[PDB]
Amino acid sequence: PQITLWKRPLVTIKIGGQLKEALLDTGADDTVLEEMNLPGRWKPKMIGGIGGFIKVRQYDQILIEICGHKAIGTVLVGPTPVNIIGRNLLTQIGCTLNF
Amino acid sequence: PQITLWKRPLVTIKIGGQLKEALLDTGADDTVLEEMNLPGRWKPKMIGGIGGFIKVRQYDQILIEICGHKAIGTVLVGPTPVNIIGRNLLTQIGCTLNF
Amino acid sequence: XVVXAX
Ligand SMILES: O=C(O)c1ccc2c(CN3CCOCC3)c[nH]c2c1
Repeated sequence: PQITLWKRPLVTIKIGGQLKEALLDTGADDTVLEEMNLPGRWKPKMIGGIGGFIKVRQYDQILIEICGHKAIGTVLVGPTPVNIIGRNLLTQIGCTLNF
Repeated sequence: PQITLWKRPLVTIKIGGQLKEALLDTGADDTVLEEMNLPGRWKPKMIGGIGGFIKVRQYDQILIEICGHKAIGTVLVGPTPVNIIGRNLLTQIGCTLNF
Repeated sequence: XVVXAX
């Protein structure tokens, strides 16, 4: 897919067997999703943004499918107002910026 | 160009005879710099991020070149930890996400 | 890390 930027690049994801939508964020180093349960153990991490830091739970080697493309990597979970797919998984689906 | 995401997509931007750099940020509705060369009277604006909400200074109709693509629009000044080019200016330079 | 702007 090619995604223009006249609105927020929200796409369908599948994670933990649940369909969700999330924001393709090139300004996000990591992926951060709203509170959900995921398999495996987590470890505490702090993530920076506009408005300050938030405390997140870091699960490694999670499978997620973004518009039908499977990716494995780190997913942070916590009190974000929006689900966000950061560069750590955007590289795994071969997502690039074009102009 | 075609920009992969293995590192932050920082680009040369020029504003007010100053070359600065900023992150092509598909997750940002707005363009936000930490500080900008002495550009006039500003208007109050509120924006948000994952950590909460901040007050910013809104400057309209700013001339900016991004990789030597000319664009024009609102540039906010605020406590962002990295300068960011948001969708308001990304659409003007024809930038898309592709995978 | 950082995550970026509503
Ligand atoms: O899910 C939680 O219950 C939780 C609880 C505490 C933390 C912390 C505390 N740290 C992390 C490493 O650097 C400084 C502070 C982070 N995530 C967290 C998540």
